[PDB]
Amino acid sequence: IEYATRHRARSFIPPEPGKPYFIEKGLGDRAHLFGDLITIYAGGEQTENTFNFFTCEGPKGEVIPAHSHADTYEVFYITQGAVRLFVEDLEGEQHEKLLTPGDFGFVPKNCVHAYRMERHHSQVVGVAAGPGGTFERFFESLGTPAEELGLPVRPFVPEPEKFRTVPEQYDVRFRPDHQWHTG
Amino acid sequence: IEYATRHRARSFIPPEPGKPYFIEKGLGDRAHLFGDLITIYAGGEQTENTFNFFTCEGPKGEVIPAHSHADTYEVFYITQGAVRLFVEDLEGEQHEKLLTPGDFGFVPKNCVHAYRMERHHSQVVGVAAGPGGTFERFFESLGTPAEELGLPVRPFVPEPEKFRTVPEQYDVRFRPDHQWHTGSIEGRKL
Ligand code: NI
Ligand code: NI
Repeated sequence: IEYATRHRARSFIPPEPGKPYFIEKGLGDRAHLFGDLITIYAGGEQTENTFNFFTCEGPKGEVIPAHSHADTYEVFYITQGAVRLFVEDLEGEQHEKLLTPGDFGFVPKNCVHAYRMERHHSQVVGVAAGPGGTFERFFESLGTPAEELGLPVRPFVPEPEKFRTVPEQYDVRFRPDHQWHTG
Repeated sequence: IEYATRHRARSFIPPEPGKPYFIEKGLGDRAHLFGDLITIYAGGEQTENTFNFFTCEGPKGEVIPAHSHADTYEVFYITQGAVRLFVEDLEGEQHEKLLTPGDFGFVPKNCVHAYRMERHHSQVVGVAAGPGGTFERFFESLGTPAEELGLPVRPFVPEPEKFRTVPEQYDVRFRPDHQWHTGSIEGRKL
């Protein structure tokens, strides 16, 4: 039922590829990054580095700021609350949409994107992968792994040195000068 | 807003790779296979044939019979109702689990699997992919694409012809003569 893996002393994901498994609600590998809880149910180890499966949940007003991925495609499927997704296409045209549970957003590689959770404890199902493989361990590497359940009581704010080195390692480029005009 | 694609007259999936998009609840490309409605939000064309994203929903008691995928890994993430997932590992050990919303099941390649919807209008989020590519257009191939919304009124029955033509073009081998020994399903128990 419980396993030890390269990522956690205690996990419900098995260390060996090829093994079927089940995980109850909430019990994937957990990470905190600012106010968000990220929960990983499958990683690249489970899929020969083809895809992953994770949830992100957070408090009202939590922002994932503008960033892009050079070799990763990313799915946003809302399961709780309401999440406003901002996207810029390759040509520079911007759009925003308030996604409610069961709605879907797709962000192709090199498209700048950001989102804001607009309800308390909103939750997004994410899959993010591409030719480059998968990068779900980005969140615990920039932020921190967590054993506790539920939202971080205090936001985990990464040290500037982490921002300097970690994001490029996981195909994340933040775009701090980006401006949204989607109104 | 809408688009004409390789798969549908009217789709909310852009035909051109590299384009961001949004789709509201229910309005992905739809397919019927027996009693179930499959709704595709992203396919291989969107991800350089890396992964896909779809939902499967259906009536109480609906069963997807035993099958396996030789190169495809499959995710079950329950969003509505309750779904019992049966899996046989590579050793032959079988397990079953009732998955409720928020719960997760994973089926590695070459593992025989089946599931049963145990509430009306249960719903699964699925990803089905692997080193060989992505699996999603299987449902409308064995079954039929659909324009209406909601569960099929009557089960769409594939012609038996399709059941050993269509399977191979996709990565699915049916196991009609598979026996479950886990209980909670017909079969001889442990
Ligand atoms: Ni992103
Ligand atoms: Ni399957």
